[PDB]
Amino acid sequence: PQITLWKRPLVTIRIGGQLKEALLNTGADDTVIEELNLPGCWKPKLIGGIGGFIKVRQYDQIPVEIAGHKAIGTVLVGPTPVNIIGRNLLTQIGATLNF
Amino acid sequence: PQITLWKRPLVTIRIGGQLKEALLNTGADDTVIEELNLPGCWKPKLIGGIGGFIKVRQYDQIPVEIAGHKAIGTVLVGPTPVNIIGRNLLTQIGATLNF
Ligand SMILES: CCCC[C@H](CC(=O)[C@H](CCCC)NC(=O)[C@@H](NC(=O)[C@@H](NC(C)=O)[C@@H](C)O)[C@@H](C)CC)C(=O)N[C@@H](CCC(N)=O)C(=O)N[C@@H](CCCNC(=N)N)C(N)=O
Repeated sequence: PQITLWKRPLVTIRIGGQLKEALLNTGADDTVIEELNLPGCWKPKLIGGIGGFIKVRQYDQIPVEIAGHKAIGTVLVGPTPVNIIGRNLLTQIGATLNF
Repeated sequence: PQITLWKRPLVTIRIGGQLKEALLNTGADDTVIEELNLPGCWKPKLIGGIGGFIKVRQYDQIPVEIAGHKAIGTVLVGPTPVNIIGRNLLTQIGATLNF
């Protein structure tokens, strides 16, 4: 679809067998999801931005569907206000910025 | 232009008659630039990111040229790790996300 930027670009995703809303975020290298008990081997990571850093659990090769488009990759799990879909998954769905 | 997301969507902007590099950021409500000089009064504001909240200077109705495209809007100045063009100016240049 085409997603305008008048409001936050929130879409539905499916991850770990749960449906969630997430922000399509061209300013995020990685994908960060709210606290969720995903199965799998996870390892520690710190990620940063405005305000500093938070500790997250990194999971690899996690299947994620974004608005009906399948992706598979790394998801970081931690205490975020908004689920964030980053470029690692946005490229897999062929998302572009256009103007 | 159409911009893919294999690399960070960094572009050159012109602001207060000087050139800066910044990230086209659909995950940002607002436009935030590292410490730099702009004319006019500013208002103190707080904004939030992944790591917490920072204090910024809010400048209104600032002309900014983004990849050749003219916008006139609010620019926040403060200790962001990456200069970011957020939705307040992306909507002005008619940017959308597409997949
Ligand atoms: C969880 C909040 C949304 C997330 C985005 C993330 C973002 O824009 C930044 C942009 C680059 C760094 C400055 N990206 C990030 O912070 C991401 N960082 C990165 O991609 C990289 N790290 C760094 C240091 O660049 C890699 C190397 O890890 C991080 C999510 C890990 C993948 C962000 O910080 N948005 C802010 C930007 C500032 C702004 N004012 O626009 C925002 O919209 N803030 C709202 C928050 C509203 C919350 N309040 C509420 N809803 N009631 C606001 N107006 O303050």
